[PDB]
Amino acid sequence: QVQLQESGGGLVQAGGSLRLSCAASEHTFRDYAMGWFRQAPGKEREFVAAISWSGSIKYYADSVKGRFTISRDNAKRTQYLQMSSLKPEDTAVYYCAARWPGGGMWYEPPYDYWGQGTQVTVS
Amino acid sequence: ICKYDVTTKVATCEIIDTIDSSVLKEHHTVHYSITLSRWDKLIIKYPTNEKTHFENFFVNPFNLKDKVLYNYNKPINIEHILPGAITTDIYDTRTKIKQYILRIPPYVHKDIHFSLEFNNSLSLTKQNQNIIYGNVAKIFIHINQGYKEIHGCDFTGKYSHLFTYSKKPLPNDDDICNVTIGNNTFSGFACLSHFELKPNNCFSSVYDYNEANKVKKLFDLSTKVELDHIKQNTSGYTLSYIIFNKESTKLKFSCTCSSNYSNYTIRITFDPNYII
Ligand SMILES: *[C@@H]1O[C@H](CO)[C@@H](O[C@@H]2O[C@H](CO)[C@@H](O[C@@H]3O[C@H](CO[C@H]4O[C@H](CO)[C@@H](O)[C@H](O)[C@@H]4O)[C@@H](O)[C@H](O[C@H]4O[C@H](CO)[C@@H](O)[C@H](O)[C@@H]4O)[C@@H]3O)[C@H](O)[C@H]2NC(C)=O)[C@H](O)[C@H]1NC(C)=O
Ligand SMILES: *[C@@H]1O[C@H](CO)[C@@H](O[C@@H]2O[C@H](CO)[C@@H](O)[C@H](O)[C@H]2NC(C)=O)[C@H](O)[C@H]1NC(C)=O
Ligand SMILES: *[C@@H]1O[C@H](CO)[C@@H](O)[C@H](O)[C@H]1NC(C)=O
Repeated sequence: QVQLQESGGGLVQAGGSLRLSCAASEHTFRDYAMGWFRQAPGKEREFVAAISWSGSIKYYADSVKGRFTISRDNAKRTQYLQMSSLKPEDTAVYYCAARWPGGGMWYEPPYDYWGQGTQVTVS
Repeated sequence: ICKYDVTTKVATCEIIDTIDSSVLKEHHTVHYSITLSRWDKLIIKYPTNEKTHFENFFVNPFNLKDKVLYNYNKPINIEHILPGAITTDIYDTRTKIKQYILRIPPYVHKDIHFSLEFNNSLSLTKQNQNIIYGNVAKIFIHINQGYKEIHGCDFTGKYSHLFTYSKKPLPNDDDICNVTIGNNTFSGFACLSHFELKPNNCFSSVYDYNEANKVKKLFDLSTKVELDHIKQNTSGYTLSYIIFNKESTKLKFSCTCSSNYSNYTIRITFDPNYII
């Protein structure tokens, strides 16, 4: 999970969709809980979503609950976030992150490893 | 033979007549291959030195209750490769048989393979002027990935991949871990084996939240529930698992692990209409 890289990100209508992916080439990706954060212009980075290592248990933030979907392919060591019904406030830089479980609930921060981030704009 | 009854999620093997030193057999060594998944049980009835025609029988590994042959090769504690496994190894003094029961945990993180050898090659029976020796049977077991993590509470910090909540225990802790589950969703917990588990053998008895946390047997609340428990595994931990199926009555109960300075409570709410 050392190397995390995002793909996707562009411009959408005020009700369209986009899809982000996060890849890690390391086998130990299998052992980490995966997640997505977003940072808006001049705003504190906020939690978006997370998926467990089994790929069966998901946790979303209230800000995206009902519109965003997270999943993962452990064979390819990838995870994806399907964002639908995008809104002007969803404009932000989206980063993916992984964490080794412990210290409480699996989805709860602090997250350990981070990507570089991909920009998502809508209007 | 080894048979897996897909209805009861139980694999049963009888290794007695196949290795008997009084019967004649074509093959000195026979192999059985069985694949298991989370929550399956493997029940193997095998003999002891006290049964006639098995006087020199032995198991490999010898400590069958705790160990398997990892990768068909080296004898390892099964707790190390199958975190949360539950084994029992009970003797029947009437028939001189032993029964080994292995419960696969409700979630398996890593695909694993191991084997078990029931070796009666040293036992012998005399028929007329001939001396007939016993035989050998090997079981090759394969365990798949476990599909979903347990919506439960690991109070040890050592089962982080098995439970949705896992935290290392510090002194002066007083944590309450809440869980809501529907039908066919596993819950459970893990504690230090020297901590006090209350009520006795949770979930066999629980504090019924609806009746002022009175202690009740779980089966006096539901007969539509399966559970398992181990008081102390080889790593020194206590674990319990629970799952409902086809239960319509709503339930609310809890249990506690307490040391001299810390308390840990798991509180389960079973709602037959809860949607994840
Ligand atoms: C069921 O249980 C029986 C009894 O435990 C097992 O049978 C034993 O199996 C081992 C191998 O697993 C046999 O050992 C082999 O014996 C050979 C030499 O035999 C004699 O050697 C000297 C004389 O040369 C005698 O003093 C001695 O007492 C032996 O009788 C060797 O060829 C083998 O050595 C090779 O393999 C070993 C690995 O095992 C290496 O370390 C060596 O370097 C070398 O490569 C080997 O030692 C043994 O004789 C059997 N005992 C019996 C029949 O009483 C069965 O294997 C088991 N059944 C299964 C698993 O199906
Ligand atoms: C674990 O539980 C016990 C029992 O409730 C706690 O001991 C109580 O501490 C409170 C603190 O206000 C005292 O008022 C009580 O007198 C104590 N209990 C009894 C039965 O007398 C203990 O503190 C808990 N452990 C913690 C918080 O770390
Ligand atoms: C469990 O529920 C109780 C009662 O609402 C609450 O006080 C406690 O903080 C909860 N524990 C959690 C959410 O970990």
